[PDB]
Amino acid sequence: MFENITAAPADPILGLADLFRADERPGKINLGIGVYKDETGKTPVLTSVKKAEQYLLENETTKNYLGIDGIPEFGRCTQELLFGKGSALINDKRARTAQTPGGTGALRVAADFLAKNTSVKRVWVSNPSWPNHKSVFNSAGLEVREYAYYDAENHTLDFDALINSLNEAQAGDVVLFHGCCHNPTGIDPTLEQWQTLAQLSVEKGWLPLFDFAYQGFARGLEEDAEGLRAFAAMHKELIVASSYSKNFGLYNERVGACTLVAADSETVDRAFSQMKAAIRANYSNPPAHGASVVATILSNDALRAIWEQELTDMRQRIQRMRQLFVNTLQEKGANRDFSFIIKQNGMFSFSGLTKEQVLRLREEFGVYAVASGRVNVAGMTPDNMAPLCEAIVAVL
Amino acid sequence: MFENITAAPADPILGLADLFRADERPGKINLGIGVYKDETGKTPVLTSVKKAEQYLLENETTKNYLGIDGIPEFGRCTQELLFGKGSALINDKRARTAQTPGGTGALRVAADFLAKNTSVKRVWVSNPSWPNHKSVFNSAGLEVREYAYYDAENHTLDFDALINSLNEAQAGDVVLFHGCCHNPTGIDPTLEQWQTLAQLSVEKGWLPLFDFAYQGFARGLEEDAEGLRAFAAMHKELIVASSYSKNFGLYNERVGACTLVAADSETVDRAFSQMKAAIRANYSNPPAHGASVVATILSNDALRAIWEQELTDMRQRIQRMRQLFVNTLQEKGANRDFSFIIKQNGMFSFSGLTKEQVLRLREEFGVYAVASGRVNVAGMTPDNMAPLCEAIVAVL
Ligand SMILES: Cc1ncc(COP(=O)(O)O)c(CNc2csc(C(=O)O)c2)c1O
Ligand SMILES: Cc1ncc(COP(=O)(O)O)c(CNc2csc(C(=O)O)c2)c1O
Repeated sequence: MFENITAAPADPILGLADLFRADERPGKINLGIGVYKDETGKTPVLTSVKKAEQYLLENETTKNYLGIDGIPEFGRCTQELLFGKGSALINDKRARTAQTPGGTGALRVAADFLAKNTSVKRVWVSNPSWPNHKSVFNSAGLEVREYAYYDAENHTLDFDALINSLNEAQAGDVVLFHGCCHNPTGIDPTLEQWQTLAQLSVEKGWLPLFDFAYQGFARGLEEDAEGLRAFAAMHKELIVASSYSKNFGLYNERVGACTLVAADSETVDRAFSQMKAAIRANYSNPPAHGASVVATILSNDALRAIWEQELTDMRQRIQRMRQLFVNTLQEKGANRDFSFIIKQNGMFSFSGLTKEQVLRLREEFGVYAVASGRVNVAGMTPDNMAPLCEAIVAVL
Repeated sequence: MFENITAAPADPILGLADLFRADERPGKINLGIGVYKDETGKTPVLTSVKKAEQYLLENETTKNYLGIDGIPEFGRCTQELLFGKGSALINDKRARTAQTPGGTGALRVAADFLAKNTSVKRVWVSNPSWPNHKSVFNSAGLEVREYAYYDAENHTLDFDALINSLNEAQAGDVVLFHGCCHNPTGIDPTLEQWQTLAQLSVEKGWLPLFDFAYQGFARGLEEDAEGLRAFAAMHKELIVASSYSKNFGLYNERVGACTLVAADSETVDRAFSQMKAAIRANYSNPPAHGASVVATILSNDALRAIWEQELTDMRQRIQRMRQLFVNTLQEKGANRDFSFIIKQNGMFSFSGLTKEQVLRLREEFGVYAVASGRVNVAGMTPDNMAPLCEAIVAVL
């Protein structure tokens, strides 16, 4: 049965990772990492999370299965984060949330739900996007089409090209939007651009699918949800796949949410019954530990305040690195405009380097980024900035 | 998009659960539960698990993502449990294990892997089985066909009927076997019957899929793997979906494994690359907490000994309840042979009651089982046995 199976395309993440590992050189630098790192180059467990985990160890009396949609408090806190306390969406009971194994799990549950229960055949994704989007939707039998996004000349959102591309989208197609901190570009629509897109989506009959993996990493929790909320104000229906992997530092505990919104409570409950069926046939019910940590923190004033500050600290360190990168490149004699880096949001940006410059950086200088030239600004520290920038200047 | 969606068939588990909840009566009894309960009617966190969780709280320094296939130690310990220390399968590097979100996750990963990478179109499942098997395989686009299993007259394995049914299975079909503690019947093949099935499967070209959710609950860890090991001795290829939900009491942490076996290391590695692709497009990588608890326990002599005894205690309490049930039914004047209950393995048995007797038990006596008459023997206690049995006698 297995003798003729073709190997999966080689894992570029493992990577990357393996080549970085094997590199004998000082002072090698990894900007290809997917996770947040602090100023010491570590990805520690958040203090709020450790406190929550201690509480759970002390207080949990069973590991009995959660419901298919997971911890109710988790769902409520999630909806509040997404839509705002006192949202009409929430008051009108138009939203249902399933706790899922990560944002990826939320995307797959959405995909399976759509493939099995609706006429959706096609999902529109930005060019570029997170490479796993295509894999996830294709796995559910959905076609993926790309829309223009990145102005490679100006390092900005090519809004005209985006709108032009999306004209080929038919009524009943899904359009995927990154809520904030677009991956890989860090380029997000302005609020006005979100409002234009929201209006257009209603007119064209698109089903919006928001992917929210970085809430809090651009400007702040509420500010980062403005785009979603602009859509939510205009649409009867949408889906949000969110993740707590980066903003709680809970990567390996697999904590995310799939939130379904419909015109009213009867309709969302009916649709959600099929989303739960989709979950039941996949992993049955979701993993408690990470989601319980999130619910414990979000629902406690003390823990929530500690967590919010920890998230603020991450957001701010990333901003400081964006600034330090631009200043240091100028001071190492780059003699080119990198100001776009200051304006971009979240851990990721395109450096504007070509695939060959990126390969050169890896081979000659032991500086590691992904082929598109995307770099994780959180892999940067005050200590590694000067060598990093000297290497980049050298390949310009 | 959502206005015309048909509701999923009503959840019979929630159930059941809700009706039991709402019942005003003493002394209501729930034999429809899916989990183990102790003599006090609780499903506590195992002491070995609490000790492991304390260790992890103390020692974990990151929540950085696991690899797609999860914790390496977990995979190694899993393979040892399944195949035995010093298994040729292990020595020859013929097996690869992905840590998954529960046994259900392992079954879905197997299903997706098979649907996408092989000519498999059909999975053979016992009549009866766990109702979610059909849902999981159908979700991946695989047809499910049933084979005869339960001799409703004799409360035994209808081996002749089983073999006859499975003659309709074509070469290249998957045949699902419950490793031990068949759900719902508690009726398992004898070792000789397993050996006959292993020979037949080779001859007919079936791909065996073992579902192992109850290792340790029949006779013991090694004894319960005899069937699997008989197949493993005969086959180049097989898949095992295992779960640690019941034997570690880790239900809600979603801890299982999908183990792929092929003729040699080159072939299994190549095939496993596509199993990892299947995982990546589903939930990306698996939840650490539960699997880390399992790996911590299994790989430490002290914790493993505590856990093994806890599992033994569960196994033995279930056996004592099977015995007490049969004795108490006789002493309440049932006047019918229930000896089959003593011989059956694990938490579940068919009582031999009809769907209407089961409904009567619920409505008139507040005793709750599933419609097929399956009962969870672990819902039985010395304290509730007499009323339970008086109710059953009353509906005979
Ligand atoms: C756009 C987008 N969508 C979904 C996800 C899924 O988050 P989790 O599955 O980790 O919760 C993520 C985060 N997962 C991720 C891990 S490394 C990475 C990267 O681009 O380097 C991304 C994301 O960036
Ligand atoms: C035959 C079989 N296959 C797979 C599973 C999956 O185990 P987890 O997904 O819970 O790890 C299980 C256990 N899941 C389960 C929860 S309640 C239940 C029942 O029949 O009542 C079964 C099983 O009995």
